[PDB]
Amino acid sequence: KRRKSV
Amino acid sequence: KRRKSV
Amino acid sequence: AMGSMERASLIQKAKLAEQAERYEDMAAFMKGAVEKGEELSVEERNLLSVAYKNVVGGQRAAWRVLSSIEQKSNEEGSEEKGPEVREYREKVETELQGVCDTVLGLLDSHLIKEAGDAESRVFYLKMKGDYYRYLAEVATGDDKKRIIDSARSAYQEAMDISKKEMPPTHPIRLGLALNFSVFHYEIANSPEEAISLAKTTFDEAMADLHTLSEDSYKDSTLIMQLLRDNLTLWT
Amino acid sequence: AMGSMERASLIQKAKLAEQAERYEDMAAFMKGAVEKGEELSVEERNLLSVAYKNVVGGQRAAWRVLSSIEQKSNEEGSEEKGPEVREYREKVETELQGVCDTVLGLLDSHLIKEAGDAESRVFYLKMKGDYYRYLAEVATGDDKKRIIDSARSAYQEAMDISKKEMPPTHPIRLGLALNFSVFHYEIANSPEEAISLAKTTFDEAMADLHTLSEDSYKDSTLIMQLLRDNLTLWT
Ligand SMILES: COC[C@@]1(O)CC[C@@H]2/C1=C\[C@@]1(C)CCC(C(C)C)=C1[C@@H](O)[C@H](O)[C@@H]2C
Ligand SMILES: COC[C@@]1(O)CC[C@@H]2/C1=C\[C@@]1(C)CCC(C(C)C)=C1[C@@H](O)[C@H](O)[C@@H]2C
Ligand SMILES: [Mg+2]
Ligand SMILES: [Mg+2]
Ligand SMILES: [Mg+2]
Ligand SMILES: [Mg+2]
Repeated sequence: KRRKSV
Repeated sequence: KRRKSV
Repeated sequence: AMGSMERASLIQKAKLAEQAERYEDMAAFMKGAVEKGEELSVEERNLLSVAYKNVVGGQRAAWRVLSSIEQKSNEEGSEEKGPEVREYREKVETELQGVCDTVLGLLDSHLIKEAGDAESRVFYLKMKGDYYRYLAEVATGDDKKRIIDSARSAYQEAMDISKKEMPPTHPIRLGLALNFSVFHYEIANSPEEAISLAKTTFDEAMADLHTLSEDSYKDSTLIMQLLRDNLTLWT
Repeated sequence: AMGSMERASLIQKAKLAEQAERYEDMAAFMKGAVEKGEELSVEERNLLSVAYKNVVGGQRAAWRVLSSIEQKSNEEGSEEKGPEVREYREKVETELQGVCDTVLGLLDSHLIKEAGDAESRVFYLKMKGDYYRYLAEVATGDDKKRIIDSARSAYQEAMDISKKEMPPTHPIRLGLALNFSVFHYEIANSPEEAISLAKTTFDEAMADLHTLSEDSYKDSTLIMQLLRDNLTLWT
């Protein structure tokens, strides 16, 4: 589970 | 469903 | 380069390249459109950001694969395999830096300076922070602190304008906060600040959801869920 | 171009590029290795085929997206949107043709002529048929029949050697038959021949599975399942 960016 | 090639 | 194609044709082509998942082409078409010198519309700024985010996201994922190999080759008991892993990680790194530099150049010549509305100015400053952050992910030398500080300064200016000029539920504000929080967590060694920022942002957005239409609600809750995914991962 | 890098370094890099899903780099590293002029090992021929199959598979999928858009733009009641869709489909088409031409050139200079063992000769001729077939997927003019016939002739020579020199379960034989059957079905307008070839190939392989080790069995049954998937789709 990789941290989210947008 | 697309036909298979390899 | 794309100098002889009409701006509208470049835009039309960028949309076709996106449909075709041809993100390098999409980015080059958008670069040509920016280079026409006119400001970008909302939809056009989105296309520009999507194109480069995909290109650089492919390069970053490859760099991480190669970095991890290179690190394993440097552990005790690993056979020397020669310079190839390092050389090829460097090659991918250099290409990734060149893409960051291209985007940063477009922002500096002359997207940011002509962006007067909050929604445009914050968008481009968030991009500036994001591409300095990708440079920081690979930085290892003399300039690393300054690259980190450039990412910080850009995100901070975007935070300050977004706080003053945009509602707490605005997707640009939420995405900016999400990314600045990631910057804090993994670039600036400030996991507390990253957590605090994601929490405060999520909570302030929750409290303003009541003002929104169904479509705006869906837009904002989508990025809020990304803030929550990080908080869940980090706490 | 890759002329100054050692052949083994090119091979090592191609394997790293595959791990990193950098298939364009992988293909260029393999092209450089072929250009060193030494024959390829089994594993190296596999790398060469994987690299280009992925590159061209990305271009073909994009071309199909763009082709379908272009066709919809040409139906009754569609707004004229100008030349952009056609131009951009042409651009992707030209790049795809250039990749086919590069591979066909590597095969002709001088992979095929130096390949003496059945496993190498059939492999490269199957590649020759596959890349002429990708050229045929986009061909619309004077040369289309000749391009189709080039694909046919290459597959046929590979079929003839494979029948004589390889067991019916050999993965190369099975993959060759799978692709030549696709060629018949969708390029040469011979769905009966495509079906007949996939069926006969599958059945002859079934009958020889008993000779195989567990690992060889798994290898052969995997491609046999592809023959079955096509027969299921086409019947
Ligand atoms: C520069 O920052 C760009 C961005 O990260 C800030 C938030 C988000 C951005 C990118 C993108 C164009 C891609 C992902 C989304 C989604 C959330 C679909 C969008 C838009 O649809 C949003 O309205 C919004 C502009
Ligand atoms: C030129 O034709 C190449 C090919 O289509 C002929 C059959 C198959 C080929 C490609 C590839 C390298 C990629 C997919 C597979 C799989 C079936 C895993 C392999 C090998 O592992 C097989 O042993 C075998 C050589
Ligand atoms: Mg050892
Ligand atoms: Mg302005
Ligand atoms: Mg109309
Ligand atoms: Mg030989």
